[PDB]
Parts: sequence; C-alpha cells; structure tokens
Amino acid sequence: THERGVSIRRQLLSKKLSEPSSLQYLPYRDYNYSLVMGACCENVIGYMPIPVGVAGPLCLDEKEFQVPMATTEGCLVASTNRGCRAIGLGGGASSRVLADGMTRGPVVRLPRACDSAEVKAWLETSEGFAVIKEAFDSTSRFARLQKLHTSIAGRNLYIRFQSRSGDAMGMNMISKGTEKALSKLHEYFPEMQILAVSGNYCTDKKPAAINWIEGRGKSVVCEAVIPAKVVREVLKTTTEAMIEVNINKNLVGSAMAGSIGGYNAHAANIVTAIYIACGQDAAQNVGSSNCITLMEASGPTNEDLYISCTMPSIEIGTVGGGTNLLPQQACLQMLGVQGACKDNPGENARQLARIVCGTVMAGELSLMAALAAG
Amino acid sequence: ERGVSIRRQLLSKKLSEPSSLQYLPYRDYNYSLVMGACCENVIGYMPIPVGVAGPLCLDEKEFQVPMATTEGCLVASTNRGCRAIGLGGGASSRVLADGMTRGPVVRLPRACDSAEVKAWLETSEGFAVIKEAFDSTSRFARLQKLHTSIAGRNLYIRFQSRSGDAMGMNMISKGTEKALSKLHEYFPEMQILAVSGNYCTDKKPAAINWIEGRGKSVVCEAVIPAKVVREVLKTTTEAMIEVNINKNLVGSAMAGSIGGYNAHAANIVTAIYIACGQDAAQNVGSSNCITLMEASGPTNEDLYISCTMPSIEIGTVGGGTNLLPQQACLQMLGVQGACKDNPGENARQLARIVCGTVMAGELSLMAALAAGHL
Amino acid sequence: LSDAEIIQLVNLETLIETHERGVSIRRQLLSKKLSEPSSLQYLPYRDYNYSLVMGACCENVIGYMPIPVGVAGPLCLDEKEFQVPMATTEGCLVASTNRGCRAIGLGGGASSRVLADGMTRGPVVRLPRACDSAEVKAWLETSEGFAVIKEAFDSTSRFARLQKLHTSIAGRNLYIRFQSRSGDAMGMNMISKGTEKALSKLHEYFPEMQILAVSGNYCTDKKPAAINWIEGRGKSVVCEAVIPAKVVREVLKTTTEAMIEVNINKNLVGSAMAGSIGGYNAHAANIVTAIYIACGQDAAQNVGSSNCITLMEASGPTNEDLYISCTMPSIEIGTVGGGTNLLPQQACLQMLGVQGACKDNPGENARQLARIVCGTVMAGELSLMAALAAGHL
Amino acid sequence: LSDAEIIQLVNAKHIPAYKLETLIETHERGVSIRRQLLSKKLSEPSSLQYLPYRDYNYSLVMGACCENVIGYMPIPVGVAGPLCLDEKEFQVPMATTEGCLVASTNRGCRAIGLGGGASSRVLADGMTRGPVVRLPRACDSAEVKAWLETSEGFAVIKEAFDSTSRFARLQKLHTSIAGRNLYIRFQSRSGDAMGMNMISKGTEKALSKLHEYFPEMQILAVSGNYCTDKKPAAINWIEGRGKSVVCEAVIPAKVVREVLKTTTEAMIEVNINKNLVGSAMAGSIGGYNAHAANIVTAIYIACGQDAAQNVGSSNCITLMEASGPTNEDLYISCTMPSIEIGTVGGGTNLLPQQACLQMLGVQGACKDNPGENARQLARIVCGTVMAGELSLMAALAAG
Ligand SMILES: CC(C)n1c(/C=C/[C@@H](O)C[C@@H](O)CC(=O)O)c(-c2ccc(F)cc2)c2ccccc21
Ligand SMILES: CC(C)n1c(/C=C/[C@@H](O)C[C@@H](O)CC(=O)O)c(-c2ccc(F)cc2)c2ccccc21
Ligand SMILES: CC(C)n1c(/C=C/[C@@H](O)C[C@@H](O)CC(=O)O)c(-c2ccc(F)cc2)c2ccccc21
Ligand SMILES: CC(C)n1c(/C=C/[C@@H](O)C[C@@H](O)CC(=O)O)c(-c2ccc(F)cc2)c2ccccc21
Ligand SMILES: Nc1ncnc2c1ncn2[C@@H]1O[C@H](COP(=O)(O)OP(=O)(O)O)[C@@H](O)[C@H]1O
Ligand SMILES: Nc1ncnc2c1ncn2[C@@H]1O[C@H](COP(=O)(O)OP(=O)(O)O)[C@@H](O)[C@H]1O
Ligand SMILES: Nc1ncnc2c1ncn2[C@@H]1O[C@H](COP(=O)(O)OP(=O)(O)O)[C@@H](O)[C@H]1O
Repeated sequence: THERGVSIRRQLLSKKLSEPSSLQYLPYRDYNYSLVMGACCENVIGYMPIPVGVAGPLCLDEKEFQVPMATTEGCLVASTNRGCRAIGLGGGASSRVLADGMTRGPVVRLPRACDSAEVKAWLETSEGFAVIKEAFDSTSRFARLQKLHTSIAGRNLYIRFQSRSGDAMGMNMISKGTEKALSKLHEYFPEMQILAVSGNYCTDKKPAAINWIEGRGKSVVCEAVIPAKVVREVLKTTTEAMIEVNINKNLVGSAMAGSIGGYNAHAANIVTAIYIACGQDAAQNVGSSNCITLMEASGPTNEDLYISCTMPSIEIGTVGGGTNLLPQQACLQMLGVQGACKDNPGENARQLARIVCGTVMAGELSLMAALAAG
Repeated sequence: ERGVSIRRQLLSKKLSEPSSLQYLPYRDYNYSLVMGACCENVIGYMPIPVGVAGPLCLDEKEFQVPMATTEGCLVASTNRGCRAIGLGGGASSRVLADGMTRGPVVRLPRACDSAEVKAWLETSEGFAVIKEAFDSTSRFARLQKLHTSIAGRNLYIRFQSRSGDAMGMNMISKGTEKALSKLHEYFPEMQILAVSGNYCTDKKPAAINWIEGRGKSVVCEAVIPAKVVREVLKTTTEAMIEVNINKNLVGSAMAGSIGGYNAHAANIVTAIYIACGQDAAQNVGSSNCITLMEASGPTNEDLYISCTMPSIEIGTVGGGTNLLPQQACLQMLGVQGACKDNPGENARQLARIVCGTVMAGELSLMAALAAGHL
Repeated sequence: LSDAEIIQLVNLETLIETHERGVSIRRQLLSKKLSEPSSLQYLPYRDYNYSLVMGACCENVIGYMPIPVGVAGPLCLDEKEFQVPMATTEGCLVASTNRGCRAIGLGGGASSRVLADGMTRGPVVRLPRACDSAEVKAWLETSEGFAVIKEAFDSTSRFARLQKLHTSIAGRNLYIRFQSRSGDAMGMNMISKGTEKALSKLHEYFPEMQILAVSGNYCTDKKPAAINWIEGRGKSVVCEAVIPAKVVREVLKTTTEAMIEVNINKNLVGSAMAGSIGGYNAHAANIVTAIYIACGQDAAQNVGSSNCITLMEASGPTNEDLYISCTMPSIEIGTVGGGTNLLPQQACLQMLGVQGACKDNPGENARQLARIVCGTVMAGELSLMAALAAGHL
Repeated sequence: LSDAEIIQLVNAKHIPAYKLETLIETHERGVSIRRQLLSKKLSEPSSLQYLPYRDYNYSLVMGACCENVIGYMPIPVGVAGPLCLDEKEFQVPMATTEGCLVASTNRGCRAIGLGGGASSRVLADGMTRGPVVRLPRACDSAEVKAWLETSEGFAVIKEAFDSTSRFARLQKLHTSIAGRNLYIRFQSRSGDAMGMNMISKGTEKALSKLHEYFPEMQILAVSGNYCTDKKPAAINWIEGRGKSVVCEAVIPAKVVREVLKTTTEAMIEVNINKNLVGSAMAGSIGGYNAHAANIVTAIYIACGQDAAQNVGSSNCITLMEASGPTNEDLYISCTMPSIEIGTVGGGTNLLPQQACLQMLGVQGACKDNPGENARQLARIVCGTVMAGELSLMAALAAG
C-alpha cells in the first residue's frame, strides 16, 4: 500500500525534525499515489493543497471558457474575472497560433573552430538536415524535427533543435530525439565531443533572448476591442488613461529596467495560476511568461480600446507529466483539452496555449485599468 | 464549504463535460483562511505532491527541505546533491542585501522639471522627508534607498525597503503611495501615472533586479572532495568544470541571457515556493542565479562550487504562508512566522536554504549532464 | 569677384568655380557666427579633393579632420601576411596590437572562416487586425509567397540576392527582417531599395497593409540588439590561434594559466555580471573602430560590428600552450561604396589587397576584409589580456 | 644620413621599424622612412601613394596618440546649425563619410530653432572603472563587501582614490559578488577630462589600500568588465557612466508640416512602433532610438573623442508625444544616460580637433568651474542627437 508507505516515511522523517508535530497539518490521506510514485515525485510525505478559483466566461474565438486558476494571491481571480467580463461585453477575443515547436540546445566541441565551422555548414545543407531529421524522428511517432539553428563560439557548436511533439510539452521526447541525432552526427564527425545534451541554448527555464526572438513551444497572439462604455462602466477608467499607462509602464518602464521579454504588467501571475491548476511545469513560467501588451485607440471617435497580447514562448502540453494526475485532468477537462486530440495530434495543446494568451490579456486589461484609475 | 459545493454545481452546468469536476477535490478543507484573502470563486483545491530532500548541511545546521513538484526525478536528483554536499563537510552561505522594491512612474510638465525632482530626491533633506512619510505606514517598513531614472518628462523611482519577515509587496506599495503623496505636496505639478511603472521590477525578467538586487541577495558555497565527485556524482571534477563553463557561462551568453547563468535554479525555487506558500509567479526573478565551479585542494581534484542569487523574493509571514499546510512546511524548516527577537531573520534563513538547495540541484544535474547519465 | 564681394552677395559649390574656394568662403561666413572667430585657423581644408566628397559623403563642408594612421603587423592569417592600417588617437593601441600580431606570428599564424554573409533591413508594417498580420506571416512562410517577394527584391540589382526572411508579430504589427548578399558592398542602400520593392509587391497581395517605416529597428542597424548577436548581420566570422608556452612567457610576459583565469572572470563572468549581450571580450571595439576609420567604413556601425566572444584554453601535450578564438557574428563591412570611394581610404584598402570589387568572385574582397578584422581583434585581445594578467599598465 | 642608407642599416637586423623616431632628428622623416620600408612588404608597393603624411605636427601625436605612424586619414568635416540650445546657438562640426547625414541633421536643427529652441540638463556625472578581485572563499568576499559598505571602510578607500588627482572625487562604490569574486565599480568626477586614465590610477591606489586590510585578496584585473568600457552593458544603461543628459523641445504643428514634411500623428506612430516596439522585438538594451550612434560618432571624430566609446555613449531613448491646444504640436525628448566625453586630454590635445572644440566654445579646461566644458559638450551631443532623431523620423514617417 502506497498510502502506508507515505505514512511510514513521515514517521521516519518526523524524528529528524526539531518540530515533529508540524507534519500534522500536511495532508496525505485519501490520495492516489499510484500515478505519482515513480513518475512525478520521490520521497513523498504528502501533498500541498492550492486553492482553485474560476474566471470566466472567457469569450475566445466564438467559444466560452471557464478558466481554473490555482493561486494563493488575493484578488488575482476576481481581477482576471473582471477582465473577462469587459472582453465578453466587447464581443469577444480572437487568437492565432503563429508557431509550434519545443527545443533542445546541446553543445558539442570539435578540435578546432575550422572544424566546427565545417560541421555548421554541413548541418545547413538539405542533405545534412535530412539525415539528422531521420535519426531524430525515429525515436517517437510524435517527434517531428522542423528546423535547426546552429551557432558557434570558437570550437564549440551550439545546435538548437526545434520539433513538434503532438499534444505533449515535449521536453522528454525532444531530449530523446536530440540524443539520437547527436549520436548520428558523431558517426559523420568522429572527432566531435558531445559536451552536454543541454548547453543552455534551448533555452529551458532561464530568461533568454533566443526564446523571445525565435520562439519556443507555442507562439500566440490574442486581441480584442473594448467599447468606450465598457471601459468606463466595467474598468472604471478611460481609453486615454489606459493607453498612457500601457506605453509608460509596459514599454518605457520595462525599457528603463533593461527587460528582454517583460513588456507586460503581470502575465506571469496568470500563466502560473493556470499552469499549477492544469498540471503544467510551473518552473517554465520563466520563459512562458514572455509577453508584449499593446493598446491603441479604436473606432470612429478613438474612444474604444484595442488591446493585443503577444506571447512567443508558451511551453505547454495536455499529455504527460503532471497532466497524468486526476485532479489536474479535471481542470484540463473543464477547458475541453484533456489528453491527446485523437483526430489531430497537437490541437489540444494549441487550444490550451490560446486560452492562456486570452486569459493573460484579460488579466492585463484589469490590472492596467486599476493602475490607471488609482 | 457549502458555498463551494453550490458554486461547483452552478459551474458544472456550463461545461461541455458536466462531470469534469468529479476528480477535483474540495471536501475537508478550511476555506475560512482562503476566502477574502488568498483566492476568489473557489471551486476546490489542487493537490501537489510534496517530497523531501535532505539533510541539507548548511551553516552547521541540517535541513529537511520540502519540495512540491510533479516533475519526475527532481526530488531524487536534488537529494543526491545534498548527499554530496554533506559528505564534503557542508555548505556556507551569506545574505548580502535585503530589500523589496516598488518602482512607480510619475510625470512632470517638462524634462527640466523631472530633472529638478530628481535632484531633490537626491539631497539628504529630500530623502529624509520621503523616508519619514514612507516609514510611518508600518513598524517594519524602513526605506533604505532610492534609485531614480529619467526618460524625458517621466521619472521612475525605485523605492527599496526592509519588511521584517514579510515578502513585503503590500507594505512597500503602501509606503510608496504615502511617499508619493508627500512628494506631490512639494511638486503639485507632478502627475502620478502608476504606482508600478515596471521599474521594480516585479514578475518580469529585468536587468535592474540582476544588477541592483531585489528582496534577498544570497551567496552559498561548498567544496566536494574528489572521492565524493567520483562515487556519489559519478563523474570527475574536470568534466564538471568544463560543462559549467561551456553551458552555464558560454551557452547562456550565446542565448542572450541576463541572469540565467545556471542549469535549473528555477526548478528548485519553484518546488520550494509552492510547498512553503510563496508567490510562485515570482520565480521569474527569484530564479536569477550564476553557478561557478573550479578545482581546489592539494592536487586540484576537489570541486569548489558557488551559487549567487541576487534577487530572492521570499517571506515567512503573510499571503500563502497564512495557510496551515504551507505553515507545516515552513515549520519543518524552523522558519514559520515572525521572528519576534530579530525581525527578518526567519525570511533571511529561508532565503539561505533556497540558495543552498539550488546549489545541491545544480551539482546533481551538472554531474548527470557531464557523465552522460540521462 | 573677390571673396569679400561674394560674401556680400550671400548676406556655394554650384555658384563658385573650384570646390576649395566654396569651402573657403563657407569658412569665412561661419567665422562671423563664432564667439571665437579664429577657431577655424587650425582646421585644415587645402589640397584636398572635394569632388568625390561633395554630393556623396558630406555636406556643408568646412574642411577635413586628420586622424593619425599607424600600422600593425604582419598579421599571419590563413597562410598570408597582412600589414593592418589603424586610424586612432589612443596611445599604445597600435603598439599593443602589434605585440599581439607578433605572438600570433611566432605561433604559426591564425586561421579564420566566414560562417555567414548577409546584410539586413527590418521594416515594420501594420494590418487592421492581428489575425490579418498572422495571415501575412503565414503567407510569407510559403515557398510561393517567398518566391514572389524574392523576385521583386532581386530585380533591383545584380548583386541583390534575398537569402531569407525572419518575421515577428506584435499584435497587428509585423516586423520583417530581409537578409541578402550584396557583393563587396556593405549593402545598406541596395538592401533598402530591394526592401522597398518587396513591400510594394506585398501590398498588391494585401492592400489593407500599411507600411509604417522601411526600418522598424528590427534590422537592427546601429543600436545594440540581441537579434544581431543571435542571428548575425553582415559577416559572421571566427578566427583562432595557438600561442606556444615560450611565446606567452617571452612575448606576452605572462603564463597560459593567468591568461585563462582572466578571460573567464573578465570576459565571461564580468560581462555576465554587467548584463551584457554580445560584449564578451576585452576591447574588440577599439580594433574595429581603428580599422573602420582607416578603411572608409561606417564607424557608427562599430555598435554591432564589435559584438565578440573571446575564448581561451590550455593546449598542447603539456597543457602549457594557449589556444585562443574570437567569434564575431555581426561584422558590417564593404570594399565598394560610401567612404571607400575616397582616395586616402582606398590606399588603406589597397595595403590589405581588398580595394574595390572582386570581378572574379563578387563579395570575396569584403569577406577577406572581415577575416582581417576578426584576426586583428584577436591580436588585440591577446595583448590587452596579457597586460591585465601580468599587471603591465 | 640618406633615407637609402638608413634603410640599409635597419635591414641589417639592428632596429625594428617602430623605434625609427628615436634615431632620426625629425618626426616627419621617420614617417617618410617607415612608409618606404612598408612599401617593399606590400603586394602593391604604390598603395601608400594617396595616403597623406606631409605638413602635419607629429610631435603631439608620437608617444601620446599613435605609434608606427605612416601618415594620416582625412575625414570630411561638415557643419550643422545653428543648434538653439539653452538660449545659446551652436555651430556643430561633424566628421563623416555618410551622405545626407549632415544635411538631415541640419534640417532637424532648423525645426528646433523655429520652435523656440531646446532645453537640456545634466543629471549625473561620473566615469567608472570596474575591477575584479578574488578572496579564498565567498564568505570572505561577502566580508569585504560589507566592510566597503561601512562609513569607515568607504572613507579609507575614498582617501586613497582621491589622492591621485585634485579633480578626482569618489562618489560611490557599487559592488557585486559572484561566488568568491567581487566586482567593484568605482565612480568619480574627473574635471573636464573623459577620465579613464585618472580613474584607473585612483582604482589601482584604492585596491592597494584595500589589500592592506585584506592581505588574502587577489587583484585579478584592474578592469573586470564591470565598468563597463566599450562593450554594450545593462549596467551603463541603468546606473549611467560618464554624463547622463536629457534634452527636449516642442515643434509647432506648422513647422512639422513645412520643415519636416509630415504630421505630428505620423511621427508619434513611427516613434512608438520603431523606437519602442521594434527595439523591444529586437531584444535591445539601450537602443530605443533611430540613429543616435551616427551623430555621436560624427561629433566624436571631429572633436578628438574616443570613437570606440560610441558603443555605450550612443545609448538613448527617444520619446515623442502630441502637445498643444489641438494636440498637433510635437513634443520630443532624448535621454542619454552614458555619454563618455571630455575636453582635455587624448585626441583633444591635437590642433585640428581643438579647432572643432573651440568652434563650440568648450576647448580645454574650464578655469573657473572644472567640468563645465565637458558638461556643456555632453549637452550639445544630446541636443544634436535630438535634431538627428527628428529629421530621420520625419523622413521615415513621410516615406
Ligand atoms: C491582485 C492583483 C492582480 N493586484 C495587484 C498586484 C499584482 C502583483 O502581483 C503584480 C504587479 O506588481 C505587477 C506590476 O504592476 O508591476 C495590484 C497592485 C499592483 C501594483 C501596485 F503598485 C499596487 C497594487 C492590484 C491593484 C488592484 C487590484 C488587483 C491588484
Ligand atoms: C529531473 C531533472 C532534474 N533532470 C533533467 C531535466 C531538467 C529540466 O527540468 C531542466 C533542464 O532542461 C535545464 C537545462 O539543463 O537546460 C535532466 C535532463 C536535462 C537535460 C537533458 F538534455 C536531458 C535530461 C535530468 C537527467 C538526469 C536526472 C535528472 C534530470
Ligand atoms: C592602449 C590600450 C589597448 N590599453 C588599455 C586600455 C584600453 C581601453 O581603451 C579599453 C579597456 O578599458 C577595456 C576594458 O578592459 O574594459 C589599457 C588599460 C586597461 C585597463 C586599465 F585599468 C588600465 C589600462 C592598457 C594597458 C597596457 C597596454 C595597453 C592598454
Ligand atoms: C543619411 C541618413 C540620416 N539617412 C538614412 C539612413 C541612416 C542610417 O545610417 C541609419 C538607419 O539605418 C537607422 C535605422 O533607422 O535603423 C535613411 C534611411 C533609413 C532607413 C531606411 F530604410 C532607408 C533610408 C535616410 C532617409 C532620408 C534622409 C536621410 C537618411
Ligand atoms: N497526442 C499525443 N501527443 C503527444 N504525445 C502523445 C500523444 N498521445 C500519446 N502520447 C505519448 O505520451 C508521451 C508524452 O509524455 P512524456 O513521455 O512524459 O514526454 P513529454 O515530456 O513531452 O510530456 C509520449 O511517449 C507519447 O508517445
Ligand atoms: N612604439 C611601438 N610601436 C609599435 N610596436 C611596439 C612599440 N613598442 C613596442 N611595440 C611592440 O611590443 C613588443 C614588445 O616590445 P617591448 O615593449 O620592447 O618588450 P620586450 O622587448 O621586453 O618584449 C614589440 O615586439 C612590438 O611588437
Ligand atoms: N579642468 C581640468 N580637468 C581635467 N584635467 C585638468 C584640468 N585642468 C588641468 N588638468 C590636468 O592637469 C595638468 C596640469 O594642469 P593643472 O593641474 O591646472 O596645473 P598647472 O598649474 O601646471 O596648470 C594638465 O596637463 C591636465 O592633465
């Protein structure tokens, strides 16, 4: 029994604590550890309950979504809910997925820079790419290599592998594919040393200009027009005040702070709340939060508010990892995107990415209105 | 709980799959603590598996670190890093700075006027007046410094202050409002555009946080004996150093990273933050870290490692730390709540634990990448 | 008419005969507006060929500014020896660079490779909605879409060959980065004309599209930008060399170990602490600037052309020798057009054997010059790093 | 006694070509001879034909500005103006080989002049040097950092630093740790000099003093790239380096129409989408402008500044807004936090460059208010950049 195994572990742990009675408030009973153990967590001593609230309906692409948000930050859900209301009263939001492809960026080294330059040229030919793709794609049915971006630093060569991965976030799958392609590359260049399967050129879980500029995972754009009456009555401000704050805070302020990818008010709050509720990798909030929020006067009198959010690097999935646990599957089902999209692999993950971008836009609208109105 | 059950009933009627909520738990949870403080429109809670890594031998003390995660092998890998550190005599850490920030943006009619306000804020009399207004909002709010930046007629003011054992965003924002109200008495022509002009910078990647710090700045170090590198980490000191330089330094530089000179600090920070009731969205800046390794000892075979994190945003009082399950994890570490005798000591100790655990995580993953053990 | 008579008619190159006199009159007129009338006394203007300058390189000309030119070399690069001209007013720069060349020469020379070649222009256009700009982005990503744009782009010149497109969306805005070869010219003018033509063609397919600016800062030209560092701009070059232990000791006055420790902690860790993007070197900008001024390049392009990462490591059977490499992804350079049309700067290009067009292999002179710049930067890095390591200031 | 004899003697493996001047009794002759020696090593011996070398005062250059001199490179100098700034009019010299740069800048000055002029302010002044030192352990480096942050520690360091020059005044110390490494950014005024030499000397003295209190400390490099000098860096953009300046102006609607050939609305739309959004898409730190580097570079070459410093000196954010009764006037401002400039020392010691500094009325030291000539020049650069931004933006907006 897994539940008793966790029980004993807590007893064994209890003796090493200065306050052994602390564990009494950490839950562990009535939980399915079958799905957890050997797949999601080790040395398990219980679980941490995170409150889940709902924001919506989010009117996006002619559909209505009830968005689950796991958070301990007061007013986050209520504020986001107000943004959804403004969007709904304005006829809804529209979104588009611009790119899709998870990456892995290993670093290999050759004896000389002249050699790494030779390897770079070969990878850039249609023939070089084709053989590397064949080796990469042979690891899984969903791993389809789309492109390579190679960069050198002397005798070092950084290779950014970008690939589709069905409805999965893709890290494991893309990593397995990269290992096989690097092995194949080694057969063509025996003098090549594989330094690390990840040379930080992906880039995974670290802020990086490469993710902002080339994208990682899903690149999405969302937009909406909020009528002047709605800006006044629901957001309690004016279109002019919203625009002035957007330019001076999200553009100029972020520029003064030396930000790369942080041209928004609080995309990270929304991304994180949705990620925790839906079994995503919350640590990926680092790059997934990249966003530029733009606002413009619209309509016959420049009284309406046009808003758009562009997020080039949303790392998300509806199969694998934490999405295999039942409570998180319930949240994915709420959105209608749980598991693989059998009819068209990747569609569930793309829909979830659009929902994230649309919810972020609702969050931006609400916070900006509050800052503008005081 | 009855209101929650009813909200769930109403919500289920708007879903494409009315049974979605079946596996989303909600019973046997105390919502009196959540309602009106941590979350709104509550429909239940999301259980995140909690594992333990340790003991972490830090500053002559041993810690059992709780980590909430759904990523397989993260806890086990971190645990291996702790083992290597423990076998090497432990780690040492130091808090270099402490101060949460808020960076509002105000505007004057002309750039010549904003320059005038700036010179004023830089005199001892100007700062004393602002500090008096700022510090009157709370017993624990003490303004340490001001950093101002001009962009034409706009002026960005970065207020930095201690906040006891609280993360401090609320306290600092209140003090900022009072200080600005006071500044407006001296400059009636000044317009307060937004209490946050993204110059803080909160929840967005920013060079200012990396360079000037935000929250707690911490450094930690350890020396791993050659025999431990071989037997516990399964690699050599030379392989570790080569990977650190080419991945964490050169690779991050090729990717255009600001503050991402590490392997996976974000994973550790996020896991600890969720378990301990911190703001997980703050993982964006809190994850900033530079990992350095070098050879030491009699024969240059031992491994010296250090991790420097200039912007850990953390607290042991307020927000999610008011909930019982998260207090249990803080108690496990011996840092729950306020430190009555020396305000801020519990928060500082938690920051040191985070930096030491990150270092354990870096050691383990780097060894795996170096040895080619995936 | 006398000078005093021409002045009263004013209260020039087309009016007066010779150019030197036009400049002389302009100087006399300007003098009146000066609080110190004799300011221009030491600003030379005589014996200079203004015919190549007027209506091409500068306007409202009042003379010329002499910049001292020194020579560093021989630079042993790719089995050839170069005598590098450097225009500078900074003491010890030429001597220091010369020392670096010596170390490289004593070590058997340096090797270099051009990894990429393509100047860029990044305009910004707008559509009524983001859903529309997304459609345009998708259209440009098709083989047929790119085919038509390339056709329009390429028709503007024999040397204009569009290699690729990189598009980025920001709401209803679309930034398009055009990249193309340009023979031996730096290519900004050629690429800008091709861009204009390609955008007109694009407008035929999407009439609702507004061309906001031919340059939307997505190029990026003369501003520090991560896009140039990551995707390159102009010529991307890498050079390397191995300096024998004996040479490090006797010529550079230090040790391989001290050099490596300084490189890692200054060029890597220090630049990381400073929040630098592309500045992982000691002083590439000094060399780039000195060569650019001497060879008629656009000195303002030093901003991105200076991007460089310098790496050092122990080498040889005993790990005693010094391996060094410099990688510069965005060298914006040319041997035809602009300042390279002036005689004194052509003299410096001729010294290097790269002046003008390479009729046999277009672009070869510009590529060779880029390799020389990267090799000279490496010589400069070696020398300054050795000085910092040994403490010889 | 003859060039041919001297050359034969040199070729007899006795003297390197660089120490020619220390043997001949005339600088110009050493140059002439070095050219002849260089000629025989070129694939094309006549290449030096059009590179001038005669009628130039090499006494100021040798041993101070350049070595192995073979001549000089003439850069055309044009004038843009008058630039109406702070109730004064300036005639700005610009050395460039880029067509239309001077004419375009001149058009921007005209628009500014017709609008009543520009206003500017110097917000900060202080050159920096950022050495890197190492302690045995990170716990030791943390200790040095805490010590430097005390009033006593700073006082001791300031005393050693300031003793190098009367113009040197250590304003602050920004330290950052990376494990056992400690980066210390020294910032100080330097009179009218750009200050790199003075600040480096003071840094060396301060580090020697610090080493007396921490003998375990190793000085790795007087410059650890934390200055940061001649490399793009967020620290310069955020904390400033040299002079931080802001300038502004209001261009009347009629002037935007008639002189700039566009509208206020078109200019604002281009500024936001190019200088703000475009630069953000490109991942720029400090490059929120159209072409500040062109103006900075042209002025720097003409005035004897260090042109390689264009890297950080060109940092600039250009902002435009609708202003006036009907929101048709154009308000513009340029903010440059890191202008590295000086009116004494280096290239400013040469006569032709002093002529350009005199044209602006800022040549040499300001006798009655040290640093005032350098500050005035920084304001001129920022105002000229603003004129350049106005003109190019109008051209891009109008098509
Ligand atoms: C409940 C929440 C949406 N939320 C936050 C605060 C949100 C923070 O987490 C992120 C924010 O710091 C990002 C930024 O704007 O830089 C604020 C708020 C923000 C800035 C401020 F100065 C004072 C209060 C706020 C105000 C009204 C309603 C909800 C609010
Ligand atoms: C369980 C975990 C510690 N964890 C991760 C992978 C961890 C990732 O989340 C972060 C990582 O992506 C950061 C980076 O290094 O860029 C890997 C791993 C990492 C990179 C790779 F190519 C293959 C496997 C790994 C290997 C062995 C044991 C644990 C591991
Ligand atoms: C003649 C020159 C090559 N050059 C420079 C100084 C070079 C500077 O322009 C760039 C440098 O500042 C870049 C950097 O290192 O960050 C120095 C020098 C550098 C730092 C120092 F503290 C003192 C002197 C130097 C020393 C010996 C020989 C030539 C030198
Ligand atoms: C003479 C000059 C003022 N100058 C330049 C070109 C200026 C370039 O050096 C810098 C520019 O590239 C910076 C940028 O905006 O990214 C252009 C120009 C600029 C961009 C373009 F697509 C076409 C022409 C231009 C147009 C009219 C008048 C002068 C101009
Ligand atoms: N529609 C789908 N999209 C992606 N993966 C799918 C799908 N259906 C099934 N799978 C399988 O589930 C796995 C995805 O989870 P996992 O292996 O943990 O990798 P990842 O880290 O990408 O989530 C793959 O082994 C794949 O074969
Ligand atoms: N005035 C100078 N002009 C050009 N190069 C110089 C000059 N002084 C020194 N050098 C360069 O520096 C190298 C070092 O010479 P020097 O400083 O005399 O030291 P050492 O002779 O002890 O090696 C020389 O080989 C030369 O390349
Ligand atoms: N205003 C100034 N700013 C910077 N350096 C200055 C200034 N005035 C003088 N100097 C420096 O001091 C040197 C000598 O001038 P100064 O100190 O005034 O003494 P003196 O009495 O010999 O003129 C000059 O060569 C220059 O380097």
